[PDB]
Amino acid sequence: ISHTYGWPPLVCCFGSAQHAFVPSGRPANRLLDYERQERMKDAVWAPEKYIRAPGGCAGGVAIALASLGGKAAFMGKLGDDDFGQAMLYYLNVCQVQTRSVKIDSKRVTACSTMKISKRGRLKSTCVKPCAEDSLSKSEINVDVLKEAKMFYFTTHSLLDKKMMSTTLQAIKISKQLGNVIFYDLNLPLPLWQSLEETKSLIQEVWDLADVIEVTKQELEFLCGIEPTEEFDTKNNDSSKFVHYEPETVEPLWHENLKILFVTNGTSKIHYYTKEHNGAVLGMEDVPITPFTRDMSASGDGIVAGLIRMLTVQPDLMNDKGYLERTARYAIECGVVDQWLLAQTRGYPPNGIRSITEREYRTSKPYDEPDGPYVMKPVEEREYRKL
Amino acid sequence: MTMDIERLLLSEDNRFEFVNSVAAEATEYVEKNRDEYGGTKKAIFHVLSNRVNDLGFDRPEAYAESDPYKPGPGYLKEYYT
Amino acid sequence: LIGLYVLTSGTRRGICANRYNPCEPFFCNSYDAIGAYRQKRINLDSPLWLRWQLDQRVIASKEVPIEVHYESFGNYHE
Amino acid sequence: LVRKLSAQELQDLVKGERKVPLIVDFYATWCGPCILMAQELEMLAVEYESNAMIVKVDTDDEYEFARDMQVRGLPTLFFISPDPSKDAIRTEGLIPLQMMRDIIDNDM
Amino acid sequence: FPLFQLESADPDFYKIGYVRRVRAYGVEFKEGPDGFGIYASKDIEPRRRARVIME
Amino acid sequence: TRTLQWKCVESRRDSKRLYYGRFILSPLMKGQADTIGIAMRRALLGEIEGTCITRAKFENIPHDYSNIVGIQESVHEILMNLNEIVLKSNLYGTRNALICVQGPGYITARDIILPPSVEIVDNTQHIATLTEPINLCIGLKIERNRGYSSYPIDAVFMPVQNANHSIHSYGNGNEKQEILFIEIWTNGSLTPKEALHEASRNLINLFIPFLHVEEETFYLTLPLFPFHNKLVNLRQKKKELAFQYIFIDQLELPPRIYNCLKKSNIHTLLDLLNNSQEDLIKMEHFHIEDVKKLLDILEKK
Amino acid sequence: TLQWKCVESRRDSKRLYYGRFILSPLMKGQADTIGIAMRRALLGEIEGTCITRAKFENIPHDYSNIVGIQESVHEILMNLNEIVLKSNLYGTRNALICVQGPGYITARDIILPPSVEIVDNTQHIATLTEPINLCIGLKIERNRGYSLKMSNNFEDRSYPIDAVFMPVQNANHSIHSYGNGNEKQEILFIEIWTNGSLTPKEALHEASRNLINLFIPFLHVEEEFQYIFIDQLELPPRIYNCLKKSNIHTLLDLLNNSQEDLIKMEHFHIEDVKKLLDILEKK
Ligand SMILES: Nc1ncnc2c1ncn2[C@@H]1O[C@H](CSCC[C@H](N)C(=O)O)[C@@H](O)[C@H]1O
Repeated sequence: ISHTYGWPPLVCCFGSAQHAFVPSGRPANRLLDYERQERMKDAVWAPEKYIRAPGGCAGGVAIALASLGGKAAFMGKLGDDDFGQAMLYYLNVCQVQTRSVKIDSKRVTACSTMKISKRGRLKSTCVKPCAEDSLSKSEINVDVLKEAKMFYFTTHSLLDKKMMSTTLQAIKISKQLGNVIFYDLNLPLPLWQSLEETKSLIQEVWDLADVIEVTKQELEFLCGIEPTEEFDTKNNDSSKFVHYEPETVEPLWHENLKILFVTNGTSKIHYYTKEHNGAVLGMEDVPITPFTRDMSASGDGIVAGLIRMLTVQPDLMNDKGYLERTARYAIECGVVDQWLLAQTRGYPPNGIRSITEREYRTSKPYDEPDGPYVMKPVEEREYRKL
Repeated sequence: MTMDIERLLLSEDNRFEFVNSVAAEATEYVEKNRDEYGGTKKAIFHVLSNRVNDLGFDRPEAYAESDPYKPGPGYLKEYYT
Repeated sequence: LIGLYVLTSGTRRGICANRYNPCEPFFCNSYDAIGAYRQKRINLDSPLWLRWQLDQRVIASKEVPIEVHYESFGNYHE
Repeated sequence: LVRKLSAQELQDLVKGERKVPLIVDFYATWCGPCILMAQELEMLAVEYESNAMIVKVDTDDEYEFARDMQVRGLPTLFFISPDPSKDAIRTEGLIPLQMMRDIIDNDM
Repeated sequence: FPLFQLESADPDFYKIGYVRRVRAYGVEFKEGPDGFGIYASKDIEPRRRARVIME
Repeated sequence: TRTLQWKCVESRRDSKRLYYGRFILSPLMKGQADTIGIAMRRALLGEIEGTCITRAKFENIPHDYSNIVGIQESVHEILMNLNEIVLKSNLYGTRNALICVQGPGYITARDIILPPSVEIVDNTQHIATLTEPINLCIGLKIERNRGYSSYPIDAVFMPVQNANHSIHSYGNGNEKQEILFIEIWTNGSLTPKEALHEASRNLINLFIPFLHVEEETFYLTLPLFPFHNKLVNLRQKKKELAFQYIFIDQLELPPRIYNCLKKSNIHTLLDLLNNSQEDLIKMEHFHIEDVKKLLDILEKK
Repeated sequence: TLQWKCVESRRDSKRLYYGRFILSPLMKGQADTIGIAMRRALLGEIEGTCITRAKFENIPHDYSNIVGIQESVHEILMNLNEIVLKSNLYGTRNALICVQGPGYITARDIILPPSVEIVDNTQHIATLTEPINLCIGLKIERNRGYSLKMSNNFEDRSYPIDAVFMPVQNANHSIHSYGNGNEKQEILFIEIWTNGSLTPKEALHEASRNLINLFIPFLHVEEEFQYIFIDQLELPPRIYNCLKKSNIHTLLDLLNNSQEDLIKMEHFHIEDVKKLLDILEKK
C-alpha cells in the first residue's frame, strides 16, 4: 500500500512514553549577555549552576515532531491502568500515531518491582519490569516500520536485556525496509561511570545508525576528553564553545554514518560529515523557571527540528548549506519549545502550585509602618537636613 | 431586516396600510404576552420576522442576536466610532 | 469622491508613459492581480492584462481594432 | 515534612525496623520535575501525618549509592514496605498522588 | 449513529430560468412518462398566510 | 561568524535623561526589513513599560491650587515637578517612597527615599526650593505600567521618546537583500539597546501564544493530571469512557483504512460514529468491502 | 490566561479554505500590533510552491500554436500558472509532462520531484485531439511572497511563468473591545484564506514562527577653539592663504583635518606641516 503513504514521511519514535523524566544532566556553558543578567537579576531567575539535560523520552520527541507539522508514530508499550491510559490519551491528542503502541493488561505503567538485597550494601535487582520495558519482538508493529522513512530510538531502551533485544530487532527490520536510522544518545544516569561499559553497550547500535545526535558533554565522554574549560563564569570566551576537528570525532565514525550532530543546547550546533563540517550559532537566553531548569524541552525541540529537516529533504544530507539551514531550524525549534514550557509550567510560589512570570516579578508594597517608606506619626519623623 | 422590510413592501399596494397593520399586530403581541417583549425581543421585530417566516423564508425570531464573545458578566462592548 | 477618482484614474499613456516613441504582466484572475499589488509587485495605476472569462462588458470607445494579427494557421488576434 | 538523609542514614533506616511505609525520594537540585515531585510529596506527607515516612536523598551527593539502587533518572521514588517479605516499588517520572496512595494502600 | 444506519428534470431547465430571476422555493421539477410536473422537494409546512412557491 | 548580524553603530548620551542609539541589521531578505521595522516601531512606542510617580500625599494643603509659606513653588508646580521624575524598576506593584526634609535648600530627586527595587535616573531633577526652615513631608506612590494614567499625578509610563528606522538596498540583486537601521531615543530609564532587547522579547511574547495548544484541547501546569483524575472518578461508578475520548488508533484496523481515515481528519470514535457510509464511499481506496469490514469491526467493539 | 481558538472553518473547494481565529484577553493596543504583524507575515513571509519556468520539447517551431493542441502556448502557460502545489523542497527541482496523445492534460499528468504534491489534480492544462506526444519541462521553486525573480535562464528558449507565491489568498484582522469601568479588555480576530496548499491553522502557526524567527536575532550574543581664529595666530603668509583657499577659518577646523588632507590641498608642503605644529605647541 505504498500509494497510501502521504507527505511528510512518517517517523517512528521507538522507546518509552515517560512523563517529565530526565535521563541525566551535565555542567554546561551557554551564550549569555551578562550586563543584562546583572541588571535583571532581581526579575529574571537563573540557576546557580547551569546544568543541561540532553533531552527526554522518545514520546517527548514524537510529541515535539508532531507540533512542527511532521508525521510521527510512537512504538512502545503502556499499561492499561489509569496512568497508562492517560499517557496514551495525551499522545493521541498531540497528533502522535499510537497504532504502534501495545497495551498490556498484565503490566503496570511506570512501576517496577525490585528485590532489594539487605545482606550487604543496597542493590535493587529489578525483577518485574514496568510496562514500557516489556515490548516483545512479536509486538513490534511492522506496518509502521514499512511506512516510516526514518527510525528514531534512544539509549534508554538498551538498559533492559529484553528491551535491548527488541530495539535491535526493530533497528534491523527498519534497516531492511530502507529507513534512515537516527540514534539519539541521551546517555542515561548510570552510564556516566565506566566509559568502557557504555561503549560495550552502545557499540552495536552505534554502527547501525545513519544520523547520530550527541551533546558536547556526551561527545567528550565518548572520546575520552576531560573538560578543560571553566563553568559558571560571567563571560562568553570561545574556549567554552570549541568546534572539534574531524580528527577528534574520527574514532567514533563508521562506514554507514552520514551526519553527526553535536549540540551545546540552543547556543551552538556542530555538524560533521565525511566532506563537510561546521557549526551554527544560536540563542539560549530564553525564560527559565525552577520547573524548567533542566532544558530538556530545548533538546527535544532540537532533535525534532533535525528530524523534520532531514526527512523533508532526505537527498540533501550531504549538502552543506542544507545542513546549516537544518541546524538553524533546530536551534529555533528548541528555543520555541523552551519558551513554551516556561510559559506553561510557571514559577513555584496533585499538590502543585505555580505562579506566573507576572506574579514572580511582583514585589511587596514595602508599606510596613516600621519601614522607612511610610509617613510615621509626627512623634517619630527623623527629618534629614538639606 | 432591511432586505426583509423591502421584500414585504413588494406585495403591499399602500405602505401606510402596511405600517398600520404591523403596528396593530405588534400591539396584539404585546397585549397577549406583555412580559416577553421590551428586552431582547421587540414586538415589531417579531412581527416582521413572522411575516417573513410566513412566506417560507427562515429567519431568527425577532432578529434577536447577542455576542458570544462577551468576556463574562459586567463587560460592555465599547463601540469604536 | 477623490479616493474613487484616484482609484479609477488609469495608466499614464503616450508621452507621459515613455520618454521615447516605442518604435506588462498577465494575470489569470483579478485576485492574482490584487495579491501582486499587496506584495508591492505592481502599482495602483501600472498597466496589466487581465484574462476575462465573461462576456464583453467593458465600457470603451466604439472603435475597430487598431491592428489585427492574422496567422496562416487560422488564429487571428484583434 | 521530607528530610534529607545521606546514604549511610538510609542504610541505617532500612536495616532497622519500622511500622510505617517508607518513601525515598531520589532528586537533584537541577531538576524542575524534582521540585514538582517535592511539592507532591509535601502534600502527601500532609495527608499521612504520622503513618508514613518520606525522605529525600540527593543523587549528586550519592551518585554511587543511586547507581547501586538502579536509579535510571529523575525524579525517582522508592516505596519500601515495612514488612521485609514484600518487595520495593521503584516509580520513574512525575506520577500523580493517586498512584502513591494506591501503592501505599494496596501493595505496602 | 449515522454510520450504523418519475425522474428529476434536466438541471438546465431550471438553470436557464434561475439565471433570469426565476425562483422556485421548496419544489423540484420532475419529468415522467405523462409529462412535466412540479412536486414538493420537502415538507411544505403550513404557515399563517400563503407561502411563495414560484416567482 | 553569523551570516545575519546586528550591531550598535552609534551610542550617544545627549543628557542625563536623553539617550540615543542607532543599530544595524543586515543582510535581510527583501520584505523582512519592512516587517521587522514596523513591528519594532510599534513595540517600542506602545509595548515598553516604565516606572513613574502616580500619587503624592500632602498634609497641610486645602487644595492643589494653593501655596505654602516659605516654599517658592505652589502645590501645582510641586506636582508638575514630581510628574517629571524619571524612575527605573523591573518589578510591578504600587511601591511607596518618602520625601521628608527640612529647609532651607533645594529639594532634588536625590532626596527621595526609594524602596530597594526603584532607582533614580537623574539626581539633579528639581522638585521644590525651601527658603526658610519649614517641615515638608510628602508620601509618594510608585508603580510600573504601560501607556499613561493624596493627589493623583498624571503619569506617562512610556520611556521611549521617539523611534525611527530606514531600509536600504544591500547591493546587486542576487536575492535583493536589504539593510535595516533602527534609531531609538529613551529617557535614560533604560538604554536604547535595552529598549531594543525588551521590544524583541515583548514581540516574541505577543506572537508565542499562537504556538500553544488551541483552547479546549486537553481535558480540564500539567495537562495530563486532570484526565487522570477523570479516569479515577470514572473507575468508581463504572460508566466507561466517552467515544470522544477514544481514538481510532486503539481500534484494530487495517493500515490502509487507518491512513484513509486519518487523511480525512477522522481521529476519535465519536467522529467515526457520526460519519456516514456515503461520505466514506466518496473517499478513494475505501470500497464496499472496506465499509462492511469496518462495520463488523465496530460491531465487535 | 492568553489563549487562542479557531471559531470558524470551511472548505468551499479543494483550492479555497477559510478559517477564523480568536485571541483573548489582550491589553489596549496589543491586538492591533499583533494583527498588523500577522497579516504582513501571512501575506508575504509564508513560502509557496509554484511552476516558475516551462520548456517545450518536440520542436514546437517557437510559434504561437502547436499542431494538435487546442490551447495556444500562451494559453498553456496561463493554465500552468494556476496549478497549486505544496512541498518542502530546498533549491530548485524539475517536473515533467509527457502525455501520449488525445485527451485532456491535467495536473495529474505531472511527474513531480520527491517533495512536491498537487492540491487539485483536476486543474486543466491542455487539450490534445490528434495522437501527438507533448513534452513539457517544468521548473518548480519555493519562495516567499515578498521575494523576487532569481537569475534568469536566458538559454534553451524556455518560457518563464510569472508566479506569485501567495499560498494565503487574503488575510484580515479585527478588534472587539470590552470594559466595565477602569479595567478594559480587547479581542483579536484573524481571518485567513488559503488556496488549499495550507490550512488556515497551519498558516497561522507558520506566520507566528516566521515572526519569532525574524525577532530572535536581536537577542543574539557573540563569543568573546571656536573663537580662536587663524588670523590672530602669527602664521606665514603662504600658509595663511592656503588655508583660506581650502575654506579653513578657525582653529577648530584646522584641528578637524588630519595631516593627510593638509598635504593634499594645492601649494602645501611638508615644511609647512611641521611649522604649523610648532606654533600650536607654543600657544
Ligand atoms: N391532471 C391532469 N391529468 C392528466 N393530464 C393533465 C393534467 N393536468 C394537465 N394535464 C396535461 O398537461 C398539459 C398542461 S402543460 C402541463 C405540463 C405538461 N404535462 C408537460 O409535460 O409539458 C395539458 O395539455 C394537459 O393535457
